[PDB]
Amino acid sequence: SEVQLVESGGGLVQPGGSLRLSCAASGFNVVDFSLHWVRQAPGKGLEWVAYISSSSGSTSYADSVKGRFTISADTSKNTAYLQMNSLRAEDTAVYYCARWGYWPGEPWWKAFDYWGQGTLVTVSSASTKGPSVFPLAPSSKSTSGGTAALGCLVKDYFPEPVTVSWNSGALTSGVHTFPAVLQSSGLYSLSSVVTVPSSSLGTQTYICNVNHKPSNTKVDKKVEPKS
Amino acid sequence: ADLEDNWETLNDNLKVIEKADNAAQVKDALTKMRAAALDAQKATPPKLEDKSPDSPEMKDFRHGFDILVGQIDDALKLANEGKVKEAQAAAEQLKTTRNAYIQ
Amino acid sequence: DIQMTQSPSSLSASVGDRVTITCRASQSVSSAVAWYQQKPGKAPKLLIYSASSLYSGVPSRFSGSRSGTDFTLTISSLQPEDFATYYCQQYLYYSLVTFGQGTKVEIKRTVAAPSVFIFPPSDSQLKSGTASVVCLLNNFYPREAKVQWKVDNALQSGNSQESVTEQDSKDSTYSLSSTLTLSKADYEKHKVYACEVTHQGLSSPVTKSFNRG
Ligand code: NA
Repeated sequence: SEVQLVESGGGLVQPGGSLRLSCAASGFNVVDFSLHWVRQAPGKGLEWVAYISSSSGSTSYADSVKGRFTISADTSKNTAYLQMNSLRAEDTAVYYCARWGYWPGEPWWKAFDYWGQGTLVTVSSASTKGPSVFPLAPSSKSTSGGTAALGCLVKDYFPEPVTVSWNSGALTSGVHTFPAVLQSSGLYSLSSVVTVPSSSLGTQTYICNVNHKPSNTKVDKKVEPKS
Repeated sequence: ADLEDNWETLNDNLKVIEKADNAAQVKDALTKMRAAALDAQKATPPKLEDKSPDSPEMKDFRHGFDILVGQIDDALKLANEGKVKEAQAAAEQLKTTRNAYIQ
Repeated sequence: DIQMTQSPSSLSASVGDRVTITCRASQSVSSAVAWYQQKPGKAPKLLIYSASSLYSGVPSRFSGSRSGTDFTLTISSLQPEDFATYYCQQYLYYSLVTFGQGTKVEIKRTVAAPSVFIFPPSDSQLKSGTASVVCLLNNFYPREAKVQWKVDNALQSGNSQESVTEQDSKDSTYSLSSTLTLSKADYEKHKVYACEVTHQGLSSPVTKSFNRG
């Protein structure tokens, strides 16, 4: 009962390489809406990229990608595609797809009312590397019935992103997962921490679930106090 | 608002399109036309001020700009392809739509 | 190429303040302007369409207005969950879309001291030849803080990096990690590892430390 768009295909591509993104619609027909791609480079603003009318076949592109990108749609699988060629470092961005209704009528006026969650494209000469996951273990000097901090350090992966959950998503309160930091080696690392009552360290486990889709890495790491 | 000034923009830029040399002049004129048409659709002609916004008359007045903007869009697709003569010939639709709506 | 000039680029405001964001179009776009709210890491969300129509489900403290080519987003009563970057957009035609440069909105609040924790490197990391030491500053405001690493009381320089969370959507605080990275050989050269935290909410600098092994 909900409209959604799901981008996929993002990841690492060598400079000058090609990559095809998909935008899968559900809850609505791509024939009934125009579909647009909007990208956001790290720390930068929104930049409109391209659009396609699945019904007519008409397209347009930003001057910054014209001649390199090709947008298309397959109505039978309710999906739009962005074929990106001659990729360069400045194409590194989160790519969002969004719908926009047709003229005439209220649907045209609503602009980008639904967006996908976005998929990150990284253009770089480096290679894919899965993370190593290490415990951040709470100090043995934790107060008697107070608050303890624990976490996992996710080291040396590429490209972004990794996702971190705790106890398979059952623990969300007090979780802080930090933005990744780029090391001088060119790899990323991040920490995810959580604060819990000290009186629960010995009656309940805490496991971080680390997922790095570009390398197909899923790691569960149990974090327990020091001795 | 002022519906008369929006028709000035529409008529003036339609003449720019007719005498244009390249696709950029056509695209720029059509862009100004689309904005003017969207604002014109909001106003009320001085002959239907005692009627209702939901009345058939005002519904038909707004319907004329639905058609007009669709034809601006027809011409914009071609101008965006760099097809100058085609975009000019597509804007000829706007003559007809304009002529048909002087009530 | 229609330009949308957005100002200011950033602002800080207290809870309950009225916030005004402006966007100037370089030519007429009628009322085809939308405003979006973007949380860090998430897709933009539509707030206002056709310059002044409230999108369904958006709280009524958001509103927009048009005056010629001047467009204004107003947040009448700023709430802690309103921290975001906001964008205007003109959508006169499918191929003409441009966005404003964005306005990052931060929430001002009372000082809150961080709770500090230090984490030694794990044995599994040390086996690989690297020692990461992590200092955590939890739930503090304002963001400005000084975190200094001391290794046998020798001040460290150039070998640590910081990361900061976005403002908490409820209490408007930040958390911060400082990670000291050493080779295993350098880590074994020294005994006492300490992170010293200076912040407006701490009456005196807080040190957390451990002894290697
Ligand atoms: Na070192």
